[PDB]
Amino acid sequence: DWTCWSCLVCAACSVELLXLVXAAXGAXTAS
Repeated sequence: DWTCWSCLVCAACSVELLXLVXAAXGAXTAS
C-alpha cells in the first residue's frame, strides 16, 4: 500500500542517499 505517507521513512536516510530517494513520495502531500 505505497503512498506519500510511506515516503516519510525516506527522511530517515541520513547515513546514505538511497533512503533519501523515498523523499519523492512526499510530493504526494505537496500536490
